[PDB]
Amino acid sequence: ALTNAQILAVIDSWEETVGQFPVITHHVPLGGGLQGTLHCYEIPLAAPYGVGFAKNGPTRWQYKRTINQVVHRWGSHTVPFLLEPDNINGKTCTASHLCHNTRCHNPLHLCWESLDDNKGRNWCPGPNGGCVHAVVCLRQGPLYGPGATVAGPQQRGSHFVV
Amino acid sequence: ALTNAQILAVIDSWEETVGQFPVITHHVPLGGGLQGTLHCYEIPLAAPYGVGFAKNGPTRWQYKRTINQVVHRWGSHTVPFLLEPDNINGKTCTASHLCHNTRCHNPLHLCWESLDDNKGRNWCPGPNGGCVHAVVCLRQGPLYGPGATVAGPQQRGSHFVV
DNA sequence: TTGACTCTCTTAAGAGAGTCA
DNA sequence: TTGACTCTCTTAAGAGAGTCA
Ligand SMILES: [Mg+2]
Ligand SMILES: [Mg+2]
Ligand SMILES: [Zn+2]
Ligand SMILES: [Zn+2]
Ligand SMILES: [Zn+2]
Ligand SMILES: [Zn+2]
Repeated sequence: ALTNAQILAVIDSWEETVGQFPVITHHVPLGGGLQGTLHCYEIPLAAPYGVGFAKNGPTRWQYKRTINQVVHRWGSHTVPFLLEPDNINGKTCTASHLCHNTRCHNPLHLCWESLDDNKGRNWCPGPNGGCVHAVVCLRQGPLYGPGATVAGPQQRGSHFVV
Repeated sequence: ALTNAQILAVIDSWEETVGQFPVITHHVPLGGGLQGTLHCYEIPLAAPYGVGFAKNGPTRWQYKRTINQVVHRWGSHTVPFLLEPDNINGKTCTASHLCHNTRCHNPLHLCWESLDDNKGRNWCPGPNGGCVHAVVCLRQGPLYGPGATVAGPQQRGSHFVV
């Protein structure tokens, strides 16, 4: 098995490579009518992506390193968390984009949590709008708001009560 | 079926059958430390379910009627909305449980909205905790809260900024 | 050892359609 | 005509693994 030192070396090479990705400045809603700025380190749209990186789906990538003649591969956003527990409350841990920008690989924009916690950040009011996430959101979720409901609760007769 | 009259008759038969499902009282968080009471009309756990109803998955059912000698079939929660647009902003409209209770078929607990709007209600703080849904939630979402994040944003080196 | 492709799978909110009796 | 089963599919947040040079 890879030693602690070897895992740290993988994380360091990953950080070195991602740090050279194009850095894009994005202005974002924080909640409470306030605006903030996030700096995303974005993997390229097409090959080559960077040393160790390859695309396995339209917005999915993997990181690969060969150590002592054995090929090791990880989801491209999971590398910052290789020294962390990989499950919690019986649920698999997932890399969760605080910036809601899939191509971004900035580890300061990622956390490690259940898929339900991950998804739920899409609707969070944001760090200045009432976020209660213990690991705080960096911005208001892109899907926060009144929604676009086509039809609400209704009955034609009198068979039901709420 | 095709005619508005035929559709109204489908909705009326569905309401009459679901109106005879057992009524189960559920006490629910509203947000703001308050609690409310919902009355869910719950489809049975096993056959028979009711005239026109059949189970196609562990928590999936369909409603079926024969009109003009042809079988017409719908997802069991979609029937209240048969006269509504079936898409919005290019997204499919879905039956969305305001009570977060799949077996419930009370149309006063259903709305008709995109899958994103539907999903997002799982994390809503609720009608007494800050819900901003234009079609208001009936309860705080079951997944609202601080979450259980295992690891937050972090870097080993000095290549990244937020 | 490395790059650039290929494939299918998970989850939990939701769907459509066929086989028998 | 009605009932009780069977199967696979959609979405958008996420995954693992194979092939070839
Ligand atoms: Mg996410
Ligand atoms: Mg729902
Ligand atoms: Zn980012
Ligand atoms: Zn939040
Ligand atoms: Zn209900
Ligand atoms: Zn709400």
